[PDB]
Amino acid sequence: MSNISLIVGLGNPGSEYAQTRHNAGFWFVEQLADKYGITLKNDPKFHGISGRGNIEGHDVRLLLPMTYMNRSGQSVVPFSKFYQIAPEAILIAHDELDMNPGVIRLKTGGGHGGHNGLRDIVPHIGPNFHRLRIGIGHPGSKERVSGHVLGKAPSNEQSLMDGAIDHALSKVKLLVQGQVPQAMNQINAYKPA
Amino acid sequence: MSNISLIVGLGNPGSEYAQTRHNAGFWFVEQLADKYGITLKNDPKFHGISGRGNIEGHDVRLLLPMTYMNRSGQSVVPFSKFYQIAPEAILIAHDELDMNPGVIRLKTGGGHGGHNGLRDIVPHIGPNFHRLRIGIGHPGSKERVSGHVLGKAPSNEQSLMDGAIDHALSKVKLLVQGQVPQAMNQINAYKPA
Repeated sequence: MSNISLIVGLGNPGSEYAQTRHNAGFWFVEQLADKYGITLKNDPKFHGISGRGNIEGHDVRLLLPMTYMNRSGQSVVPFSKFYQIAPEAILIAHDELDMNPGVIRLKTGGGHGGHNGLRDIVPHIGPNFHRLRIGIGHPGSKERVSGHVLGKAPSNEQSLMDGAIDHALSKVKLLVQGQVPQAMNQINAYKPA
Repeated sequence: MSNISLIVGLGNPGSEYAQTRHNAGFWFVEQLADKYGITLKNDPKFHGISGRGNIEGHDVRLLLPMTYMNRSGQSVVPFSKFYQIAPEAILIAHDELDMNPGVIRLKTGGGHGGHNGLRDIVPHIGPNFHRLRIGIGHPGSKERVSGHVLGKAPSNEQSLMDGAIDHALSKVKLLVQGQVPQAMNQINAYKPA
């Protein structure tokens, strides 16, 4: 329904990618799973890692595609179809070039904005899912983007992103209770202390 | 039996990885394919891009896994099984952290040496295939490895690697004509300085 029932984290599998900026979505959903004591388990049928449990009085599914970023739809699409989860009840957390470290915003609908993980999802389920856009900064040219997203942020930038993620984690109650405009106001207002 | 009939290049799919050090094996096989006018085509059955043609009077197959590096066995294994090509007839080109840019060596057997592409192949076909080890240099600590292999080499290092690949290319006649010891002597003698 209006309630967010499925929270997806985008990123790449394996310890060599775990700390890279392109894994911002993974950071959010891994931290959310442990905050609520939801176990993320290997889910090879849906080419991901997935979990289910109570978040703030609602039964919520958590998914990390293990397809690699540009093939995320190979996990998200059959998973959401098998469980008959409408896009409107999906939140996809991802790295956002177009926002700085320590900026974080909740968006509903629109396109992929050149994000190759969203590019593999929008065609299949349509655009009407929610996104948690975790700012990672833009390095200032197209050519520098790959090294940036596949790079580890320096600690001052990582702390800015970690603070924005912590803030967003504290608003998931509004999202799973279906209070999306209140979640949007409260997430988007975030500024580093 | 001693003739190389299958040449594999290891690497990651997509333009964002094409110039990264981890794609050294792709560089070698792409350059080999165009040297001999061998078209590399989509081969979804074997989760790769593949070609076939005449190299120096021999029918040789070329394979670029499109699995991502750590899943290269998902292509190499079923491909080698389907064409019934034994390990001793396989040459796998890959990036080598433990050799400097401009160093290039042909090796027969042994293990993966922590290369996560070889790690996904050795368990299934065993160790008795040949390897073209393309030096890419070592960034000097385990934590720096991922940024190094998923990074684009500076022009000076790229020139060294390119000259080594060019030299290896000059020796493929010996490999496909079943003169492996001669190819190993002549490849491993390459001096980038």
